[PDB]
Order: sequence, then C-alpha cells, then structure tokens
Amino acid sequence: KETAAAKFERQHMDSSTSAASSSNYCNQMMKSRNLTKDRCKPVNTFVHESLADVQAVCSQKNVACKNGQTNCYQSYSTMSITDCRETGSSKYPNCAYKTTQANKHIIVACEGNPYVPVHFDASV
Repeated sequence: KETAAAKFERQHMDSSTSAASSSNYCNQMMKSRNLTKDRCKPVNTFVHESLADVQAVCSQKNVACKNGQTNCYQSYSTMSITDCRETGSSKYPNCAYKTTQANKHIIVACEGNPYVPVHFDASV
C-alpha cells in the first residue's frame, strides 16, 4: 500500500506552483489529490517548495509535536504554504474549502531510513 512518506507528498506537496493562484485552488487540489474521497478532510496544508527543501526540515529544529511526540522539526525558514479549510457550504461529496496563502515556518513529523516527513503538524 502507499507509504507514509508517499502519502505526505500526495497530501502536502505542490512544487509546481509558487503560491495558490485563485480562491478555487483548494477545491481543485483537495479533489485531485483524492482527499475528498471517503469524506471531506477538514484541514489540509499544501507546501510550494522543493521536495528536498521540505525533506531537509528533518534535520532542522527539533520541537515536540502538538500531541507530545519528540519526532517533530520546525523549518529554520518561512515557506510559501496554502491552508485549505472546509467552508460552511461544504457537503460531502461536494467538499468546499477556503484557500489561505501564507509564508510561515512549518512543523512536520519524520520517520524512517532515509528519515523524511510523514505528517504535517502545524505552520508557525
């Protein structure tokens, strides 16, 4: 089945764009990445950086995850991110999301060999 590392890339990477380009980004992306298949994932962050710059955070600042886990890392630098949050108009199967574009530091949980990101914890 899909690895946790490949699931991270499918849910959270969008190297192909520098920022979300319209208020429709999120509905388009959330859909095409298969995130609205069984239900509407409520919150999801997209990261508009290179995969290597995102994999490198697993060697930057070590911070506790929100849940208390010790395998989280905060990026030394701000990154271009898009947060997608479900709207009051959202009704499965028609998920509807609000697109917010920002530059913030990200916090991911890493695991494995090579040690790469497996979960997006937060943006700061």
